[PDB]
Parts: sequence; structure tokens; C-alpha cells
Amino acid sequence: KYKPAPLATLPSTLDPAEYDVSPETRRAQVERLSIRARLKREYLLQYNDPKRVSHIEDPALIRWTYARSANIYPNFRPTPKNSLLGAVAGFGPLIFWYYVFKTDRDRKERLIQEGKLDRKFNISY
Amino acid sequence: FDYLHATAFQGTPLAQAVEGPSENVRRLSRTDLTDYLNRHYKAPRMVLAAAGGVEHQQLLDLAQKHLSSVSRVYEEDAVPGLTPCRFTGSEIRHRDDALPLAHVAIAVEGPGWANPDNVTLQVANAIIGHYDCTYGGGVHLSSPLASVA
Amino acid sequence: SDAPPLTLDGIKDRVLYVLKLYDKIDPEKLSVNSHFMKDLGLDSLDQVEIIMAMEDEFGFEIPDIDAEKLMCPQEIVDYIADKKDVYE
Amino acid sequence: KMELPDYRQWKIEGTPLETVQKKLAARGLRDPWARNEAWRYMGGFAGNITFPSVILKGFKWGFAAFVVAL
Amino acid sequence: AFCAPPAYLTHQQKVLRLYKRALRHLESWCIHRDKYRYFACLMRARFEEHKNEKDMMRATQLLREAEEEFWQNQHPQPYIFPDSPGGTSFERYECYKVPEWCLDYWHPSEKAMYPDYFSKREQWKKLRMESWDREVKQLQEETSPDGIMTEALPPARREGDLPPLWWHIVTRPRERPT
Amino acid sequence: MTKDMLPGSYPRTPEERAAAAKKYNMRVEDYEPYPDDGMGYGDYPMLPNRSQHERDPWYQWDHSELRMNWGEPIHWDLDMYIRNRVDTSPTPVSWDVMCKHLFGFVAFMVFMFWVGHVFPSYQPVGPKQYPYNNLYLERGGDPTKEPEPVVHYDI
Amino acid sequence: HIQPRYREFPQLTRSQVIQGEFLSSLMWFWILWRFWHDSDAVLGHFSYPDPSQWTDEELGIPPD
Amino acid sequence: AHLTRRYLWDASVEPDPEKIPSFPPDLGFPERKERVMVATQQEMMDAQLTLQQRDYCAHYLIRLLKCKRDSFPNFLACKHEQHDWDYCEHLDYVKRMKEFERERRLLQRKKRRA
Repeated sequence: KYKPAPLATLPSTLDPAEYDVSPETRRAQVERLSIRARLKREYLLQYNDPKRVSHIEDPALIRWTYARSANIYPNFRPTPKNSLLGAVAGFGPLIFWYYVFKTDRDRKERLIQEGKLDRKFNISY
Repeated sequence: FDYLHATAFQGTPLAQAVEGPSENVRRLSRTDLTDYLNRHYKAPRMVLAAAGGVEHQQLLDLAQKHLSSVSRVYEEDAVPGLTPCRFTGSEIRHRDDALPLAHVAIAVEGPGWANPDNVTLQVANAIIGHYDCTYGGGVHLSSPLASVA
Repeated sequence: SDAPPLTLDGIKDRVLYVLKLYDKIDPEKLSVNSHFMKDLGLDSLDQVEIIMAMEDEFGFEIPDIDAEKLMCPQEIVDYIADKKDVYE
Repeated sequence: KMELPDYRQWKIEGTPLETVQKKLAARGLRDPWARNEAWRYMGGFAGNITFPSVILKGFKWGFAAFVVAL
Repeated sequence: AFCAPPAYLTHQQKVLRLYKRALRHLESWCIHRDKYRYFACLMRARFEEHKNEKDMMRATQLLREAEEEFWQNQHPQPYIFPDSPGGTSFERYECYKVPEWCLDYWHPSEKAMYPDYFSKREQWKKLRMESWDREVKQLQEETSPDGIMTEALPPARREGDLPPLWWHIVTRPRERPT
Repeated sequence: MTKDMLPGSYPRTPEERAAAAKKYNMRVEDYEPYPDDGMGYGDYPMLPNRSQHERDPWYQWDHSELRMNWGEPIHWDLDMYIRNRVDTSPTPVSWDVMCKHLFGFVAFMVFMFWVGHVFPSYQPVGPKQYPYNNLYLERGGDPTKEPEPVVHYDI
Repeated sequence: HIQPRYREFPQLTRSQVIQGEFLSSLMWFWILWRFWHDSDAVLGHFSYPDPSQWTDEELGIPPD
Repeated sequence: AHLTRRYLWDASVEPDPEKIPSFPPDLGFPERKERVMVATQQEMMDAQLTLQQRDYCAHYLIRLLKCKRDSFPNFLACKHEQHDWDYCEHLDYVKRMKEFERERRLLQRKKRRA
């Protein structure tokens, strides 16, 4: 068959949940069409009103911008998993690139002070 | 057998009983029952079996007169669908030590109806056989589990 | 582009020209205002096969949500005209 | 307007669609668009080409190599 | 596009959608038209089992089997059109598509560069402002008070009036401009 | 907008879950939010993680590049899942056999180039002969210092 | 301009058809002219010297 | 072939190209005359040939470039010096193939003596 993936998802026509549906699922699809019809009729009324001169204030786009900008720290709860993974992702590569930079520069300073590394034509350092 | 169907097919539609639990009996109203009747009592999922004493042209004339046009088309084109149920090998053990006799079942997932090997799994199951304590065969019974028992 | 714009009578003659070339269509029976289900008596495949004929005839894609609804040559002419946006 | 050709000039015979339709009628079906798609195989377009006639195009005029450069 | 999708695709709609995807992924595969017509009537020799199926559970099972066959034998690059999505020229001519509100912001030198068309657009705007106050009243009385509301907008029931919600359909730019 | 229609907190009760569903213009039974892991998501509704390539192309949309509707809840990863960025459209062939095919091609070609590095495929020929002590005057060296005498003979 | 025909051959102009025909004729004229003037594409040099039939005295004999 | 033989045959009798010449040139030959360069260092340096091109057969390369400069713009008439320079490069290649086959016969002599 065709195996699903989180990055290559199952299509809804090949989905097994589209073929064994219930009247409560069909009522959910009718209510989804009803709420899309209500939102589309409100948007189309605000589209074709000639008294409107400004733009369309999109409330869900304002909601998404507010949730991505100024809701994350009011909705923080300090958990040990978030604290450990944030401490690793905010501290770990600083000690890792500290070890890389200090090892490479200790090697370079040792080879310069011992004379093995030669700057042959190195005028602008 | 209901505990074995609960613990063999957990998370599937085969986990539930045919009777239903006591918290689900008390909320069954009329409209849920007629929704079940309008969904699962559809005509091509129904057969009319007669056995002997009948004539088939008489039965088809009577089925044209009576059992024709039951229901064929669904409500919102919402077809029911059979799913392959997961077999989970598990253990349930209801311990009642004051109860006299222990009923213990052990079952493996077999191939089912439409797979053609129900005859060979049934002939293995019939070599193993059955015993009850009222059977007067005794030690000389052919099935060796019953003979050892 | 170098393609000429499409008149309404030219679009009607092209749609009737493909529609008379189907095997189960009588060309004397075929008018522009005849329904595929109840006036020429065609099946469920033949309407979407008329849709594939317009697909490889006019070089553009008709969606299936419109193509289920299209049932007669007059509004298949008017739908193709309103999709290619011609003034007559 | 555009002068469309008549539909009676597209028959089935003389085409590979005729071979497809007679094999398909030996199977026991009929082809509904066989008269429609016969313009690709009937008329001026009848006659398949060959690899001399596409790659060796103009070779009979390109065989004008001259030994007269003396 | 011009019509509206339903809440649910029916069994006939999904079967005809499989017929459309089958008869375009065929001619994506069978490139020559002789092979396309022979394999298309072989696809008719495949539709003939689905004609009088009466259970509809077995029809949905055959739909699942044919859909699994379609996804197993589908073309990796399907046949696409210049006007289709995922195509050669899907919304290629969006350089033309600047809508009719942007003609209000023209300078009067460019407005006097086109005399009669802006007077006729003033007539169309007068038709807008004299039609909208009866258009928005029509939707609030042809709106059903029940819990189901469809996507398709009602026509002009009153004689002499325009259909409701007409401007965004009637003033789209042309798909093949030049 | 106000603080009520703006997002906030997490739905702990089903009545505020229904209130958040009517905030986000979604269905009550479809309102599955993000889990309360303290990540700052909160009462934002978790949509399925399908990109905007997977929606219906031929249906006319309110936001045409987004393929979204006005008042439909925008996904938290919509800037991730926009049409310029990463598609989650269904491929013709599945992901694990796709990854096995690509990594098998890459590993087999790297191992075959290691095989071609092991056997370096030489023509039956010697090195290219260079005259005058193998061009040590012309390679760059001291002319006062005598070069190392290499001599290329005839056969 | 063209009067674009339906389901038939376009009226092909003599400029286009003798332009393409003389271009492909000039290409095969160039191929046959250079193939007659030097056949070094197949020839190259005279032959490659195969080392199997080299005589040992002009090769240099190994001793003993 | 040689490339066919040295994979999955014996590599002792078959030479490796990086150690060529492995033997000293004194064995097998009583004397060898050096390839006396017809083009000298001053004429080659003033003719400004690239160090890849400064082979043992640049004597006809210098004549090729002189005839091309003195026969500009009739570049079709300078194919005879290209033929002579490719013949001298073919003679350098037959000297390279001769030292290859002499190396492989000397390794055959080494494995016959061992």
C-alpha cells in the first residue's frame, strides 16, 4: 500500500476514515459547511458593500498574530521537560562551540608560539 | 467469552458485548434505536432462509409481495464500513476465590470466515476435541488432553 | 498570444462538432438545448466523457464540481465562454 | 466565424484507430470517440514518418559535396 | 469553481472523480491516442462491474479497491494543463489581474486619457449603489432560519433587480488577457 | 477586538471549551486544542498538520495564496505551511521506500566511487616525460643551486 | 495572417519549408564535406601500437 | 586488457603505474642515448609554452605556433604542422608504451628469476 507520513500525509480520498462514515460525522460535515457558509456570506457582504472604503479586518488573522506574538509568556507554565529542553537548547551549543573555539585557538596559539605554523604571506591579519 | 472478547480486541468494535454495559443500557432512547434500525437493518445485508417444506418460486413471490422495498439507499450516503480489528494478546483474570470453579480460556487469533483455512484449523481444533465430566468414555477417550485430564 | 479570440457561434459550432462525433448521439436529435439525462438518455459516464472531450478540445481544465452540474450543450457553451471570458 | 470541416469526412477506416476498434470489437466493445480522434490519423496527417525522414531530412540535397575544388 | 462544493462528496461524485482521475492518468501513461482509446474502453470493461451494485457497502469496498489500484498504478507526473493548478501557466497572467478598485486611484490626467469608459464605469457604480440596498435586504429574507445554510447564493427573485453578490463575480479580470 | 475574542489561557472546563470554539468559529466537537505542556500554545485549536497544497485548488478562496477562508482558524504553522514553503501533499510513492531508494542510491554510488578510487583504471602507459631535470628550472627554484639530475632515456 | 485551420494541415509557406530544408541540407553538406576532407574521427592516427607483437630486441631484451 | 588483468589476476607480474620505472635503466640495455631536446630552453622560454605542453616534442609545437601566427587568418592551412606535432606526440606515446611493456617484461623476467 501507500504508507502514511507526518510530512507526506494520507490523502482524504485514500483515507480509511472517509469510507466508514456515520450520520453524526455527516452532520459534522453539514455543520462545517454551515459555518463556512456563514463566514463566507459575512465576508462576501463586507466584500461587496460599496460603503466600505477600508480593508477587511480579519479576526482570525488578528487572533493568529496575537497568539504568535503576545500570548506565549502569559500561557507559560514551567514544566521540567520544557525547562530541561530549553536549558539544553540555550546552553549546550555555547559550551560545544566554546570547546571547538578554545581547542582550535589553543592549537593555533601553541603552533605559533612553537613556530610550527608559519604565516608566509599573511600581511592583513 | 465476553472477557476474552474484551481483552482480545481492545480498542476495537469487537471489545464490546452484544448486550452492552449497564451505564449504556439506561440511556438508550427510541431515536437511537430507530437510527440503528435505519442504518444497520438495510435490505442487501439481509437474507431470507427457509430450509425444507417450501418452494423457492413461492418464497420469491411472497418476498416480492412482502419483503420487497425495505430500505436500500442510506440517509446522507453514510455507508457503514467493516474495519480490520486489532488482536492484542493480553491477560484478564477476574479473581473470585470464594467462587467454586475456575473458567479459563486461552485463544489465538485465527484467520476467520473468508479465509479458506477454517477447515484445517477446525480439524486441528477437533483433534484437540472436548470433554465434560458427564462423558462416560473415561481414560480410553481418543483426545489425549481429555485422557490426561 | 497568436491564438484568435473565440466567438459564441464558433464556440457553439465547436461544442456541437465534438458532440456529433460521439457514437451514441443522433445528430438530428442533437440540438443545443437538450438535456443529457432525459432528452438524449445518456448515462453517468457519458457526461464526464463529454467533459474530457472539452478538456482535450479547448486545452483548459474544467473542475469536477462544475462538471457534475453541466448537463446540456447550451450551458457548457456558456460555462466555457464565461471561463475564457469572451465579450459575446 | 470559422469554417469548420464537416463531420462526414472523418470515417474510421485507413487509421490505426480502425485496427484498435476492430480488435476491441473482437473483444466485444465499441469505441465512442474513434470518429472524433480520427483527424490525427486521417487526412493530411495520415502516414507515419521514419528516422531517415526526420534526421536524414535534406540529405538528398545535402549530397552536393563538390570535388571541383581543384 | 463557479459552483460550490457540498458538505460531503457522494458515492456517485467519488466514483466519477475516480473516473476523471483514471481517464487523465491514462493518457498520462498511454501517450499515443490509439493506446488511450483501447485502454479507455478497457476502463469501460472495468466500469461494467460497478453498474448495478446494490449493497453500497460492497460498492464502497470496490471503490476502496479501485482507489488503491489507482494510487498503486498512478503516474508520478500526471497530465497537467496550462490552465490547471500545478500546471505550466497556473496564475501566470497575474500581472494583468489588478481589480477595479484601483481605477479609482488614477490621476485625472489618466482619467481624461479615457473619456467614455470612465463615464460608463460611473454608470456601473451608480448601478452598484442603487442595487446594493435591495441586494442586502434580499439575503436577510431568503436566509433560512434553520441550522443548515448552503454555500450557493440565491438569484434575483424580484423582477428588474440584479442577483445578490454579483460584483466580485462580474469584475474579475480575464484569464487570457493578451 | 476585545480580550474575550482575543486568545487566552487553556480550556479546562467544557463550557469554556465551547466558548473558545465559538471564539475561533470552529465546531465544538472538533475543538481539540494543543496539550497543556506549558509551551505557550494554550487555547489555540490544533488543526491537522496538512499544508495548503493539500486543500481544494479549484474552489475559490477568500485568501487566495493562503487557500484559506475569512474567519476560518489559521494554523499556528501557516507560515511554515504556505505555498512558497514546505508542502505536505501526498506523494505518488511512500516516504519510507522513497527514503530507502534515495539513501540506497547515495550509499551505493559513494561505495562505487570508493571502488573506483581503489582501482584507478590506468591506461597502459608510463608517466609523461618532462625534460631538463624534469623542469626544475621552470618549476621555481634557485638557478645557482644545481638541480637534481634525472635523465629520461630513449626506450 | 495565417487563417488558422481546423483539424487539417496549415498552409505551410515556402520560406519556412525551404529555410528548414536548406538548413538541414547545409548541415549534412558540412558533415559530408568534413568527413571527406579528414576522416580522423574514425581514423585518428594510423594504428595504436599493440604491445603483444613488439620484438624483444627493439624493446630491449631482459637478460638471461 | 591490462586493466582487465590486474584486477582479479596477479599483481606481481603486472605493473602499477605510479612506480614507473621501478627498475633502474641500466639493466637489460648496454647503453641508452638520451632524448636530445631539439627545442632549447631559451627558444622555449621566449615561445612561452605552458608547462603541461613543454614535453620532449615541443620542437614541432613551436613550429605549429609559428606557422599559425604567420598564416593567420588562413587557419585551415595550418593542419600539416598539427599533423607533424601529433605524430611527434604519438612517438612520445610509443616511447611511453615501450617503457610500459619493457617494465612488464622486466617484471616477467623478475618472476622467472625468482
